[PDB]
Amino acid sequence: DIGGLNPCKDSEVFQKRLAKTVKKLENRLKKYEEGTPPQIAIQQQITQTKQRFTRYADSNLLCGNDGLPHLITDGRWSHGSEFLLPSILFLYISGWIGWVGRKYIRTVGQTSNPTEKEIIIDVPLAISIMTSGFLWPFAAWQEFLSGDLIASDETITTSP
Amino acid sequence: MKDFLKYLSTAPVLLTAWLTFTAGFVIEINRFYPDALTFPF
Amino acid sequence: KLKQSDFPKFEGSTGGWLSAAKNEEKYVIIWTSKDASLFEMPTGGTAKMNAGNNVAYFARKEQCLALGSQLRGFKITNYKIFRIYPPLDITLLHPFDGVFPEKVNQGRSPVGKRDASIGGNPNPASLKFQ
Amino acid sequence: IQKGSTVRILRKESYWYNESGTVVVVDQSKVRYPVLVRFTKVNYAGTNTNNFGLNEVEEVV
Amino acid sequence: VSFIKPYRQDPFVGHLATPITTSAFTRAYLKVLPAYRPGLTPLSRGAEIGFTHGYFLIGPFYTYGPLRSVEFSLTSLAAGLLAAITLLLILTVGLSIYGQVTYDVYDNALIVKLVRQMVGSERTQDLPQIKGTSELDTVLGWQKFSEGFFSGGLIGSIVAAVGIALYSTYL
Amino acid sequence: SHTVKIYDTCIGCTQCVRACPTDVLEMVPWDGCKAGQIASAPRTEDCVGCKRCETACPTDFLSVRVYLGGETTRSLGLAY
Amino acid sequence: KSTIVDFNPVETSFEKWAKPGQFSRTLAKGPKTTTWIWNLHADAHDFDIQTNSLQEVSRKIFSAHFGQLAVIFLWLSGMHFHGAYFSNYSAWLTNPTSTKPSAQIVWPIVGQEVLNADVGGNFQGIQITSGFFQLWRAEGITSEVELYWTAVGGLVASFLMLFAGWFHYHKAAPKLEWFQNVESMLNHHLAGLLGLGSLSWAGHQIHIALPINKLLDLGVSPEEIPLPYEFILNRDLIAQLYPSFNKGLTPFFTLNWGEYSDFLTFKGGLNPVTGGLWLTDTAHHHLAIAVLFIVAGHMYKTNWFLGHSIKTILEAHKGPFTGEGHKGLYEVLTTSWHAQLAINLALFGSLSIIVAHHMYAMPPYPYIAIDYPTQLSLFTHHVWIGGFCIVGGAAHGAIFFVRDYNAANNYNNLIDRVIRHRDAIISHLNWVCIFLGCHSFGLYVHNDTMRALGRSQDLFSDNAIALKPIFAQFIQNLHTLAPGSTAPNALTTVSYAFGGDVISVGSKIAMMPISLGTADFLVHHIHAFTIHVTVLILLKGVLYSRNSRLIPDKANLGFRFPCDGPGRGGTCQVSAWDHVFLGLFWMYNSISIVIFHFSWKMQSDVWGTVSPTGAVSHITGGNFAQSSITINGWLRDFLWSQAAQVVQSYGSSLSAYGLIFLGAHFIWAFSLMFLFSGRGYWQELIESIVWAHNKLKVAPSIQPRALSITQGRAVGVAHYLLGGIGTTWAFFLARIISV
Ligand code: CLA
Ligand code: CLA
Ligand code: CLA
Ligand code: CLA
Ligand SMILES: CC1=C(C/C=C(\C)CCC[C@H](C)CCC[C@H](C)CCCC(C)C)C(=O)c2ccccc2C1=O
Ligand code: SF4
Ligand code: SF4
Ligand code: SF4
Repeated sequence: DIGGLNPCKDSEVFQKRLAKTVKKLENRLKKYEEGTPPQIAIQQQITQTKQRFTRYADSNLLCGNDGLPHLITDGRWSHGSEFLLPSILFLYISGWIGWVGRKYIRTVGQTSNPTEKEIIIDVPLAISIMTSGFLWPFAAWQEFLSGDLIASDETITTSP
Repeated sequence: MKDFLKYLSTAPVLLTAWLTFTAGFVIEINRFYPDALTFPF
Repeated sequence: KLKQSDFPKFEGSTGGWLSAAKNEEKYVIIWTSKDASLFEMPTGGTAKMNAGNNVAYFARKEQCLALGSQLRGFKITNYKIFRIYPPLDITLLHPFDGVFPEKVNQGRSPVGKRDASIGGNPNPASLKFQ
Repeated sequence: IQKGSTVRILRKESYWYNESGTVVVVDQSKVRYPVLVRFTKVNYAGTNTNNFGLNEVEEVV
Repeated sequence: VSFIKPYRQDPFVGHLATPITTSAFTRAYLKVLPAYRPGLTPLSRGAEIGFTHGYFLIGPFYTYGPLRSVEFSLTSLAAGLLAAITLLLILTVGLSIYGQVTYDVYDNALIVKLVRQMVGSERTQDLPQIKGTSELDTVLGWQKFSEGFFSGGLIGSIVAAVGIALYSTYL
Repeated sequence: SHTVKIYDTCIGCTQCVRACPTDVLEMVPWDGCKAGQIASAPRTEDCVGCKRCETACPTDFLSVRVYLGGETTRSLGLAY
Repeated sequence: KSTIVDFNPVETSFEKWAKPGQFSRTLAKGPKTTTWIWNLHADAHDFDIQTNSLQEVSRKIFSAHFGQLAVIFLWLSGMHFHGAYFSNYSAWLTNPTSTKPSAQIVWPIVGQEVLNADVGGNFQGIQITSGFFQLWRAEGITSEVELYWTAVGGLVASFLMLFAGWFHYHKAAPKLEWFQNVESMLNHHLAGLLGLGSLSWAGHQIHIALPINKLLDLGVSPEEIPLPYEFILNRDLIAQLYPSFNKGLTPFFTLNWGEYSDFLTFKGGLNPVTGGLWLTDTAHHHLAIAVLFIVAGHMYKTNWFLGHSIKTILEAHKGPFTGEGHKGLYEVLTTSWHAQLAINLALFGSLSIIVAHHMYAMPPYPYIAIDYPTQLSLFTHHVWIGGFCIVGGAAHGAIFFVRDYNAANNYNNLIDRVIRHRDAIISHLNWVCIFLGCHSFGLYVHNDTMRALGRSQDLFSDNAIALKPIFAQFIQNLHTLAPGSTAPNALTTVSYAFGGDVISVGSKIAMMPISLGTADFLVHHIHAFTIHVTVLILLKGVLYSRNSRLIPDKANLGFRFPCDGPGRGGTCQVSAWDHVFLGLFWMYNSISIVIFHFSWKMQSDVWGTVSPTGAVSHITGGNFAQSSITINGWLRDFLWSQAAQVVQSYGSSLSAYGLIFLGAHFIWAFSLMFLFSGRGYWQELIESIVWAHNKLKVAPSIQPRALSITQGRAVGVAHYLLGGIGTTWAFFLARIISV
């Protein structure tokens, strides 16, 4: 399909990889005894390996000639769960972190001892700001509009 | 317990607690839903 | 024991002057002490002052000045440093006008003074090929 | 400008250039740099105050 | 008693009078060496130094060279002799250039007195200054020293080769 | 020998002079500051370039500046 | 109002916990730049600059020692708890020669359960190379319940040491005179601590370890072995194994000590069953050590008209060559903690290295000689600890010289006379270092270039120009002849390394004569050269810590400073700290070469298997003798060859070793950013980053500053050491566990 890849559900090398891993795990399982915790752990390993391979097969995942899932990150929504949705999730979380950090910096920057409140965090104010970051996309595009997001010329510059 | 709570509010203790909590929920997500290569949806 | 009676009671160290302070220049520091205090040489180890005139020779001006700075801790202030060329060419160096450089004395003219801050320095591109 | 006034540093070779400081005292004598300004941010040497000329400081409204 | 004292009663020299720097054994041993033995012209000092140095220099080249032989070989001896002679030539070249760039004097122990008496108001470093009063510290003295080193090195290397051959053959 | 320049931002606090290890700087009368004194560099032939002078300078970007230049047995700190 | 302690000196309060940097006069005002944060940790334990009183520094040091001992006890309790709960110690007891010791199981997350290896005994976990199983077996511990109780005791002891530290800082802090009783302290540490510890351990060995281990070697399973207390209440369970307890303590009090030859032997060699030292020999050794140390503890005058005064001993040791001699050394070592730390750390690291040598040389634990990973790990770890401690001793000697050295109090004594001729010492040490390096390494390079040029007969090899270590071979011959000639009451040599028979346990070689040839000559001279260069750097740091021809007042700049300036042609790293930094680098080099020599020589010429007919086959096959004489040989037949197991560990239970190999490479390369660069570039880059932050109104109030020059060097050296040591750690562990 895309880039010459093929779905992993029809990739023979993918099933060969699964079979080889299961065979190695079973051979390891053979050298232990009865329902002893080592055998239980190896059986859990086998079950998890089978579940992971089955989930990857039924996941709209494209496999190359090596039988490994390749990620299609050109931007198409068909393979949108590989990069685009995790990209949105990370952008949300990281914007949350950056927004709460910036808000805390600007909030304790207007107190008597701004530097003290950076090594000794005001946990009440920190908790107040941190749970308010869920609106960071909206807060950012409400502070940029008011001109409160960017400094203009009070920023320092070197000699040249 | 007025200065002890202030000690717990210091940068190292707070960072250690936050990173321990963060690693904790990451590890537990990866335990309950392991081997997640793509978005579940 | 020693060449001169005013030398500090030092046992000699392999950190003193070398062939340079026999053909280029040597520095001598003189001072008078009330007590035979035990002090640390700028070159080696511990020496003993004389209860009176003290004279020490060094290879660098910095060594003599370090010794003098140590002397200030002994409430010794009259120390004076001279430069001796290969022959007996003595030149008083440190108390140049009899007053230490940290105290303002009349009769000193400013040397190396620019009537502007750092930002007034000329651009290097205008100082090419001169 | 006077004591307690807020000024912007116009000296380019300054750790507080384009920044705002608080005037501690403006000397009335014939010194070259009478304006003494105190800043909240220490410079690279650790100091937080410096003497500036009358044309190197601009009062903030 | 104390066996370490300031050198020549000067506590400011970078030196000490230890039982090795200023011992009678050290005095006599260094005064019998060619470099400091009294009554020797610079040519004689160079000749003796070259003889000794070539004599002990042929050894390592012949024994451990690229053409060794557990038995006696004329080729091994010739190789060691040639290597020693060429090394002496390199050392003589170094001596010659060092003397060329170091001194500008033809008769020492006088010029110092002349400029300490009749004044030295010139470009200095030739009239005034002048480090060392030995005859080895002149342009002429060092040239003869290098010549003696070179000739004595050749002669001593040849003598040592002959001795090595005799020892390996008749013993 | 190195080059040492003094600039009129000098406040005459003497910290440069009392930090020089080779007695290069000295305090001279002046009328451009409250202290009535300014640093001078009349013995730059002894300047070693250690820059202790400008480590003790409290003015914003320094009032004593050391420009390293040609080397000498005095400026190289050679005891030999 | 006791005469030794002060009661309630410091109030137990949490107020100062909320004020970081309260100890320092400079840091107490609060942070203004990020340099304050780093200065906070760099001055935490520098008690000299926190108080101006030696008494307060001593009390802080005493409580810090208590905290450290509590930490050590907690670590030991954790080890015993892991042995009790997460180990296969019981299975390893019944099959020491076929079960690999494991005492750490790994949780099944993110696929990391592959690290649980097939260590044997129906167990999965990480193979343990600390030798705790062998130590516990030598202690007579035959059950995991005993390990649990030892862990509980360790926890109780750790709490006790914590309480002791709190008590002796806040409730009853000793006075300076108590700390300065060096005669009493030496008497107690020599008699009580050392001698009585040896005596108590000899008692434990004789009554618990001797019978239990004898029964274990006889084949008795641990379940039917009597509980250890039964060997004390019943004089018949121990009198069957050692038929000399039937006479009781009467032979001891009647001076008929020959009767106790049953369990106090002098045999030498190794136990043929376990491959370790005879535990009867060990018990006799500890008894003799106890008596010797107890006797040695009655030397210094403490409170009666009896014993020696260390001041009078030192002051009487003058000489013609040494002026006043040791006069003033007693005042130096009783008023400066840094001098004591220097001596103790140097001798402590040297002792650690000696311990490392004697460990593999004479394996003291049952079934530890045939556990090659344990032997390799123990040697390498102890040598690393020794090198670090020696560098620390040099560092604290330099610190004493900078800070606590008084010129007036040391007029014409040994310290003064050493400083007075430091030039001669350093110049001759420089010449020796150049001579040794030229020779050792250039002989290596000559071998390499002769081999590369196809001239095999021109090498410094055994089949070529040969450099036989005749002096060491003479000593080896003297030791193998000692039993019956110079040690007439010995039955076997102290170690089979000096010569004798091949000792094998379960077809695996325990010890064997270590032949010394031209390959050992070169590597030994490499060791000497590296040690000499490290000594050169550290001694130059100590001697030139106060002054020099460059900076005549270097003592006024302190122990830790980056430079004096770009003048004098450049005065970088003139400190004494910058010498402990370079010396750390050279110690890493020396110890790395030492452990490489040990690993290759053991694998190639000691360790291996013995055929039933007596044929010895080694791990590598004797390639050390002919291929360790060239640098290409070290690169190929050792590094490249034995790195195969590390690089091929992916997918196996040793994959963690490959991951740590790669990560240690990454950290070592990361160090070079700090080691090669300078502060100005990073400060000017932080300037633009701060511009961006200010543009987005997110510039922190604590101004971010690049790490100071000294801290940049410290970070660089710490990362370099961590990366190199971790790379060697992963390489050694993977290689010696795979094969
Ligand atoms: C939490 C606040 C915060 C915010 C909003 C930003 C924002 C920014 N940083 Mg930044 N930074 C921060 C903290 C922050 N930084 C810290 C703590 C450090 C020290 C490690 C840096 C080091 C740093 C460098 C070296 C660079 C930036 C750069 C940038 C810009 C591009 C984004 C980027 O590369 O991220 C960079 C982010 C990191 C390197 C990791 C930050 C470390 C953690 C995640 C942040 C700290 C969280 C904090 C403890 C939360 C506490 C708040 C709570 C008490 C309420 C952007 C202006 C770049 C730039 O100038 O581009 C224009 C750049 O080169 N930053
Ligand atoms: C026979 C008596 C005796 C014994 C056994 C010890 C033992 C010890 N002393 Mg000690 N000491 C003694 C007498 C004694 N001392 C006297 C008389 C003085 C006064 C001059 C000192 C002054 C002194 C100082 C100043 C320091 C020590 C330190 C140490 C420890 C060294 C660390 C070590 O080797 O770890 C081995 C560890 C163990 C074997 C663990 C078990 C040891 C336990 C704690 C028994 C300790 C015995 C104790 C003195 C009994 C007092 C109990 C109390 C209720 C009165 C060690 C525990 C150093 C230390 O670490 O500080 C804590 C230290 O800095 N001692
Ligand atoms: C008995 C051992 C001992 C003791 C008591 C001390 C005590 C002291 N040393 Mg010292 N030192 C030691 C051993 C010791 N050292 C050794 C072995 C070395 C050689 C490396 C040194 C080298 C040394 C130097 C070069 C200096 C000191 C200094 C000091 C003083 C201040 C220490 C401080 O505040 O650090 C506080 C503690 C820290 C900053 C901890 C830093 C963290 C380390 C560097 C990294 C450890 C990594 C660890 C192994 C984990 C890595 C694993 C990774 C995967 C994460 C203090 C008196 C300093 C001083 O000014 O003395 C007056 C100083 O300049 N020491
Ligand atoms: C492979 C890299 C390397 C090498 C070769 C050296 C070599 C040396 N270091 Mg070292 N060093 C290194 C890395 C290295 N270092 C690193 C990374 C650091 C950073 C921490 C240091 C830090 C350091 C310090 C701090 C010190 C040294 C010292 C020394 C010298 C010890 C004396 C000696 O053996 O001289 C003999 C020279 C050699 C063994 C080099 C090879 C010479 C060959 C084998 C023989 C001669 C070849 C011949 C002349 C070639 C002629 C032909 C040619 C003209 C074409 C020596 C020059 C010490 C010193 O100054 O010397 C006493 C010292 O104090 N080093
Ligand atoms: C990068 C660099 C800096 C800048 C480095 C800085 C500012 C350090 C920043 C450290 C951050 C802020 C905290 C550490 C973050 C790590 C992720 C934590 C360590 C990892 C743990 C597992 C220990 C210097 O200041 C410097 C100075 C002198 C020589 C070389 C250099 C140099 O190379
Ligand atoms: S460099 Fe700076 S400090 Fe050193 S002498 Fe010249 S001026 Fe004085
Ligand atoms: S340093 Fe700057 S301020 Fe301090 S004295 Fe010299 S000139 Fe005046
Ligand atoms: S900065 Fe680096 S280079 Fe410049 S002086 Fe200090 S150390 Fe020497």
